[PDB]
Amino acid sequence: VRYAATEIAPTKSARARGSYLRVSFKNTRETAQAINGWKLQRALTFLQNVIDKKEAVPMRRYAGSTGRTAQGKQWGVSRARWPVKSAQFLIGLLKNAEANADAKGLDTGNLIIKHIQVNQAPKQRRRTYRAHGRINPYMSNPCHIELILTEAEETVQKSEAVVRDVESHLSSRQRGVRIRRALTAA
RNA sequence: AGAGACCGAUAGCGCACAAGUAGAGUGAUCGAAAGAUGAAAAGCACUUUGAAAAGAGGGUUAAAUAGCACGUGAAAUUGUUGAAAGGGAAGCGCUUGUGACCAGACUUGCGCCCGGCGGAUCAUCCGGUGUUCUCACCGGUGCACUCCGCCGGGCUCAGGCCA
RNA sequence: CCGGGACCGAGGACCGCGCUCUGCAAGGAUGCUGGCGUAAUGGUCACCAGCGACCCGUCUUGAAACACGGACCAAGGAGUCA
RNA sequence: GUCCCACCCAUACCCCGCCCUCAGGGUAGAAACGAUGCCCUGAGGAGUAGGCGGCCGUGGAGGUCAGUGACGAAGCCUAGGGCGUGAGCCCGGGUCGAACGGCCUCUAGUGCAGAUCUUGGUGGUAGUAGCAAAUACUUCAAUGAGAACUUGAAGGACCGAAGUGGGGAAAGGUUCCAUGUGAACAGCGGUUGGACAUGGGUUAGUCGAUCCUAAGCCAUAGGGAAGUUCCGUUUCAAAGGGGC
RNA sequence: AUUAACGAGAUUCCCACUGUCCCUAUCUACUAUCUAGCGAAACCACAGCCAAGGGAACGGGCUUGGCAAAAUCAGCGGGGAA
RNA sequence: GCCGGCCUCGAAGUGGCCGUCGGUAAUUCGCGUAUUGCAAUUUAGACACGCGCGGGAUCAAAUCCUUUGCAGACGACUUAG
Ligand SMILES: [K+]
Ligand SMILES: [K+]
Ligand SMILES: [K+]
Ligand SMILES: [K+]
Ligand SMILES: [K+]
Ligand SMILES: [K+]
Ligand SMILES: [K+]
Ligand SMILES: [K+]
Ligand SMILES: [K+]
Ligand SMILES: [K+]
Ligand SMILES: [K+]
Ligand SMILES: [K+]
Ligand SMILES: [K+]
Ligand SMILES: [K+]
Ligand SMILES: [K+]
Ligand SMILES: [K+]
Ligand SMILES: [K+]
Ligand SMILES: [K+]
Ligand SMILES: [K+]
Ligand SMILES: [K+]
Ligand SMILES: [K+]
Ligand SMILES: [K+]
Ligand SMILES: [K+]
Ligand SMILES: [K+]
Ligand SMILES: [K+]
Ligand SMILES: [Mg+2]
Ligand SMILES: [Mg+2]
Ligand SMILES: [Mg+2]
Ligand SMILES: [Mg+2]
Ligand SMILES: [Mg+2]
Ligand SMILES: [Mg+2]
Ligand SMILES: [Mg+2]
Ligand SMILES: [Mg+2]
Ligand SMILES: [Mg+2]
Ligand SMILES: [Mg+2]
Ligand SMILES: [Mg+2]
Ligand SMILES: [Mg+2]
Ligand SMILES: [Mg+2]
Ligand SMILES: [Mg+2]
Ligand SMILES: [Mg+2]
Ligand SMILES: [Mg+2]
Ligand SMILES: [Mg+2]
Ligand SMILES: [Mg+2]
Ligand SMILES: [Mg+2]
Ligand SMILES: [Mg+2]
Ligand SMILES: [Mg+2]
Ligand SMILES: [Mg+2]
Ligand SMILES: [Mg+2]
Ligand SMILES: [Mg+2]
Ligand SMILES: [Mg+2]
Ligand SMILES: [Mg+2]
Ligand SMILES: [Mg+2]
Ligand SMILES: [Mg+2]
Ligand SMILES: [Mg+2]
Ligand SMILES: [Mg+2]
Ligand SMILES: [Mg+2]
Ligand SMILES: [Mg+2]
Ligand SMILES: [Mg+2]
Ligand SMILES: [Mg+2]
Ligand SMILES: [Mg+2]
Ligand SMILES: [Mg+2]
Ligand SMILES: [Mg+2]
Ligand SMILES: [Mg+2]
Ligand SMILES: [Mg+2]
Ligand SMILES: [Mg+2]
Ligand SMILES: [Mg+2]
Ligand SMILES: [Mg+2]
Ligand SMILES: [Mg+2]
Ligand SMILES: [Mg+2]
Ligand SMILES: [Mg+2]
Ligand SMILES: [Mg+2]
Ligand SMILES: [Mg+2]
Ligand SMILES: [Mg+2]
Ligand SMILES: [Mg+2]
Ligand SMILES: [Mg+2]
Ligand SMILES: [Mg+2]
Ligand SMILES: [Mg+2]
Ligand SMILES: [Mg+2]
Repeated sequence: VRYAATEIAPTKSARARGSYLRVSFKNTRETAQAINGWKLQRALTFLQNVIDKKEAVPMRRYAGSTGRTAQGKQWGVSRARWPVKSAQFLIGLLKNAEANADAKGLDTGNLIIKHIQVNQAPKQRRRTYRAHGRINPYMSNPCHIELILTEAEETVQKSEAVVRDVESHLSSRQRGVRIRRALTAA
């Protein structure tokens, strides 16, 4: 179908997606944002350390009236949590993409999370019961997830010069000064 | 049974659909929401990862930016990427600056002279036909200092923006 | 009667009132010269800077009001017919 | 306190340009004119409630452009352009798939920010308030992708015969039993379920109903009431049953 | 007008008793609090630091001053004429 | 004026002496200047920052984690590894 990047050619990359997944959208957004631009192996290790509560996911946007911990000093922040259920879903998709890379014939030794994105899905409906005979809604917030992996090169050492454009519409008095200084210096 | 300067799915009857239906009330009674894949299902064979739901390849089609959560697909609200600002709100009016991006205008035209090239037939007169009854058209004559077109060289004039 | 500066050039054949009368400053700007011919002049947007700037609708002598309605968006919504 | 110079700036005053409104003139033996046009001259411009004029848009109808269109109509997006004082009009780029427009007349269910307005959809609050009555769970093994709330065994506990036990009446209607299972439901999980799918299950001369009458309700004889119907139950009635 | 017995009926004093008080201290269980899973509602013109002034005679916004530095957690009951 | 050697300077650390080297109309001359076309900033200073060479010098810590209870709602704090 149509991924959101559209500038990555589906020949030198691998991708995976999943839709209508019944997990918290707010928790998954904070988890996906922590692993973005990382290597495939570093990310897989990190997600398991979260499940075992040895490393923490920093909460930046959706962090209203939450708790504090010492495992957040790694990220320079003070509020962090351990979204176990979110990490499980992400690991499943990262494994599927890595499997897709092997079938194509890529080199899984150095792959990079190039694109990762979480969107809101249609909600599901339940009800509560309140005092004085009133009924209120009780809803869940699922999500869509997709990602793309590409190889890393980080190899550019080409810098341009004034060759692209030269002084082209100078005045007659400007041209006179340039020539005189050229003659004097040589 | 035939029609209309009527309405076009929040409209028109409450009902374009298994509608006086599903549902509520002890009962008399109350009473909805809900139309559109494609010309044709040709409704995705096979391989691979996964416990499975599914994903990635590969197929059908004019089109999958039409996959049954299906014509087109707006706003509120949200994700990623890119650009920028932030010492107890922000937004707005007048006027410069910086950065990014951009519409026009201009590229020549008429005339005169000199040379070359090509074609005619320029003025006049005779016949025919129109018409505003004196002005034209067609046929014939004309045949090189006339008429028309192109190219080469020189000259005058007019031409864009800011001073 | 002589100097020094600033802003402006509407009109588009002739005709008029006149004068210092081969002509003119008299019913509204012409003459000469240089640079450049493109993002240079010009335009749109974003942001910083100087000055300015109370929330709309409504009743009321008097509304920014410690007076009432208004969380946001789409579609419907009120002087007609005999 | 009194007197004197110079200087600063209002949308006021003076001069110039342009817009509109009002007033006054010119223009045919027509080489003549959107005569509803064009040329010349002067003055003026605040505004709620309210009055009048001119114009711009929307859905349909008659006429006309011998109008545009699958070589792409309509609709939608666009810190890309041009015109208009303004409501608005026109063009470029993208998406898309079957109809649509200009001009003069005709016609109306014809122009929205408000009405604690109607229907539908969506935010901040916010991963927040909370998920704390009824004393309580622990070890090993097995099943399974996955086990605190599934099964076995072993410990520890509660109900304590006016029971958290064994059976019924009203009410419900398959909730009963076996096998299996993706989603949804069991406000945590779930391999378990009163959930979901496929099959099976209720046997009477003796237990009930059926028979009798109670409080009561309604037919028949009759009397009211325009009538739907009201009274009346043994009465002011020629009202039955037994044998060969 | 009196009146034995009776009263979850109204009132005054006495004995015993005590954290009602001088004057407050300590302990236990469940919360709150942190984590995994699940997950609402009221309300909302726009917002949210002050002193004085004038003003519809008690300003978050106006005028003149004081000042003024990211993003945040547990409590609190002055104001928001909540 | 750049360097080097001696002294000196504490309010937010400065000045002086000496030496080598380089430049230098107080007087008077000889060659060069044009064409930037009759104006168009006189692109010229000082500090910061970046980049590229060539030489020297150097081989460190903090957080998570486990632990303590002189501390504590959670972070944080006093300790040990
Ligand atoms: K908290
Ligand atoms: K209806
Ligand atoms: K019913
Ligand atoms: K086609
Ligand atoms: K295709
Ligand atoms: K389509
Ligand atoms: K004028
Ligand atoms: K009112
Ligand atoms: K109000
Ligand atoms: K119309
Ligand atoms: K287009
Ligand atoms: K949650
Ligand atoms: K309990
Ligand atoms: K119990
Ligand atoms: K029987
Ligand atoms: K028998
Ligand atoms: K029976
Ligand atoms: K019977
Ligand atoms: K009886
Ligand atoms: K009767
Ligand atoms: K009593
Ligand atoms: K609390
Ligand atoms: K939690
Ligand atoms: K006051
Ligand atoms: K003001
Ligand atoms: Mg708080
Ligand atoms: Mg709390
Ligand atoms: Mg409740
Ligand atoms: Mg109730
Ligand atoms: Mg919600
Ligand atoms: Mg009909
Ligand atoms: Mg509908
Ligand atoms: Mg309808
Ligand atoms: Mg549809
Ligand atoms: Mg497929
Ligand atoms: Mg298409
Ligand atoms: Mg949808
Ligand atoms: Mg669609
Ligand atoms: Mg949007
Ligand atoms: Mg701003
Ligand atoms: Mg002839
Ligand atoms: Mg002029
Ligand atoms: Mg020139
Ligand atoms: Mg510019
Ligand atoms: Mg002001
Ligand atoms: Mg007040
Ligand atoms: Mg009122
Ligand atoms: Mg209100
Ligand atoms: Mg409609
Ligand atoms: Mg007026
Ligand atoms: Mg209509
Ligand atoms: Mg089109
Ligand atoms: Mg836009
Ligand atoms: Mg079609
Ligand atoms: Mg209407
Ligand atoms: Mg509206
Ligand atoms: Mg209004
Ligand atoms: Mg909580
Ligand atoms: Mg509970
Ligand atoms: Mg509670
Ligand atoms: Mg239990
Ligand atoms: Mg007991
Ligand atoms: Mg006991
Ligand atoms: Mg059972
Ligand atoms: Mg079972
Ligand atoms: Mg549950
Ligand atoms: Mg579950
Ligand atoms: Mg289950
Ligand atoms: Mg069932
Ligand atoms: Mg019996
Ligand atoms: Mg009767
Ligand atoms: Mg009778
Ligand atoms: Mg105050
Ligand atoms: Mg006062
Ligand atoms: Mg206020
Ligand atoms: Mg101020
Ligand atoms: Mg409180
Ligand atoms: Mg208060």
